[PDB]
Amino acid sequence: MENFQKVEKIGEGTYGVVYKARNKLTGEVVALKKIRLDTETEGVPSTAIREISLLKELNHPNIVKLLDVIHTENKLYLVFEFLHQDLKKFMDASALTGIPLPLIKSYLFQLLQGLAFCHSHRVLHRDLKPQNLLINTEGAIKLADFGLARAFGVPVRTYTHEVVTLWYRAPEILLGCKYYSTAVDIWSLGCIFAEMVTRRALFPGDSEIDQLFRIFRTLGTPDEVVWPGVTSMPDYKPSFPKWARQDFSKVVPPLDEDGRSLLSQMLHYDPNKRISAKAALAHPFFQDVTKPVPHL
Amino acid sequence: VPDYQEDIHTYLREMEVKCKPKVGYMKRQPDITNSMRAILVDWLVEVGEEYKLQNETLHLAVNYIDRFLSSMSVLRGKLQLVGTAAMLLASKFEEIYPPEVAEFVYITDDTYSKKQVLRMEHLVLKVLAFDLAAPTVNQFLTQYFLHLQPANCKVESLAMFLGELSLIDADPYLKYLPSLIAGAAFHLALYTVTGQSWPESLAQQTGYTLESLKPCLVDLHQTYLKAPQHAQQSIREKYKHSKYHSVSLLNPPETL
Ligand SMILES: Nc1ncnc2c1ncn2[C@@H]1O[C@H](COP(=O)(O)OP(=O)(O)O)[C@@H](O)[C@H]1O
Ligand SMILES: [Mg+2]
Repeated sequence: MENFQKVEKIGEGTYGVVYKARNKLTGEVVALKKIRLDTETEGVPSTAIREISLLKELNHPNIVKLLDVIHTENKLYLVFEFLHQDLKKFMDASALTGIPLPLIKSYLFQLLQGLAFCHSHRVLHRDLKPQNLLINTEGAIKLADFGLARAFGVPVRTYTHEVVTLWYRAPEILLGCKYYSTAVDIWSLGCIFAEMVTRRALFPGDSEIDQLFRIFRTLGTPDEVVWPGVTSMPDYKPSFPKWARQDFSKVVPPLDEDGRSLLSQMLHYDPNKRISAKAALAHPFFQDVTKPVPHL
Repeated sequence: VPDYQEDIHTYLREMEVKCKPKVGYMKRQPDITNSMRAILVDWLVEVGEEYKLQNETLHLAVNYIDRFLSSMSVLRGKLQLVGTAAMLLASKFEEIYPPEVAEFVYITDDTYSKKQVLRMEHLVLKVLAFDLAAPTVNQFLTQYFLHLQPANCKVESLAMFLGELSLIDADPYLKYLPSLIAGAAFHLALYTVTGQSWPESLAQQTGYTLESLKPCLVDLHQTYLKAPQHAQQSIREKYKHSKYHSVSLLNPPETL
């Protein structure tokens, strides 16, 4: 509506556009997410219905704030607090330098606090990737883009098979488990943790089978001992090559022993044994954690 | 037992109090009654079966309907439009594959148009302020089921049936929170099938003693006894099926 001046287009989706915008009356800078109802003869997209209803219940320093919803006939606007940029842009800007170890630890600690809050509130994020994570100038990072999020039951049922961006997608999803849960979010953060440390995507698959093999080649091909039930999974094949697990000194060279220990628990194959966000926060890796300021 | 599980239960116990409809709202409705509401909910049970929707979707639609009718006066000729947009909205929230709007229009036999259903969806969203994630009797049941080792599937189908019957009659059941209805339905289902009683582990987790379930339990027991007589039959027909272990065909206990 008329009280926002559009500054620039900071994002795009098939759903609509995201603009940096300024409230003309108060001066407040916001991110403005436009969603097209008009090309919807189905009404309000379920993606928007979930994003809004779930964001309204999630109030936390490490989760982006939904300020307002403007629902007209032809359009739907979500108004969010504006943050300096997404973690992907930051990572690209840091590709040459590297992100200081104390900052990587701060960001992982914060992401884990936002995620533990989501899970305690029975929300799965399901799209944790660097471009959906937002940083400000004071050293904070927040979960964003809840468009794929879902409220889950205890215990879970079968939910949507197609979830999580390929590079960040957990093995139990690739192997077609009918049931998945909070562990898929922990897996994505594990991948993001490694990506911060090494300045490179950990498992940059160009297809589902390629994604799977990249994981196997690094963590070893899972068998019934490390992952009971795995050979019984719908997309598992006994003809998969058997690779041996690499040493983490090879995988994340810069990481100390505590860092390697945490990462490996976040990348555990068996979703049931994979570390929870709550437990991750209590890991020795975080005992010295500080909140340094990023360089932008 | 994941370590966020106790947190989720506590959270849902707080949300069910915030998402509760006004208990006496039907008195304030000039043109519609508890009986028209029962006909609507029963019809929504059949719509759920026709589209193979989850039970959760049905429980959410009823929550949305009761909250909407708590702040909005509705004539009897528009009650089904409210119920249809409620079901469409619960479908988009809950279902992997929500039926398209044209199908919802078809299931009312063109009683309403597409434009009307979409406009009613907008109004319902506005009135509920998009707070769609309500705790339901269903969510509390599934948590209570985890206290059966090993799982008893017949007890589970029976508890679900009793919980779904409660959706039909606003008087008495709007008087009880979903968690307490789920407690009585679980104990009643368990007593019927195994002759056993509400487990001490659930009494500690929920805070409900068997004693505190009693008022709701007396009501639920009566509803169970009189189910074959009730004017709305769609839930009994649904739970005759073998996937539900034909639990609606089980004889209720005579006394508790
Ligand atoms: N609050 C915000 N502050 C700054 N940039 C944002 C904000 N929200 C979104 N963006 C930018 O726009 C993007 C796309 O919006 P997002 O919420 O992820 O939805 P979608 O990916 O469905 O378009 C992000 O990648 C981010 O770079
Ligand atoms: Mg995004």
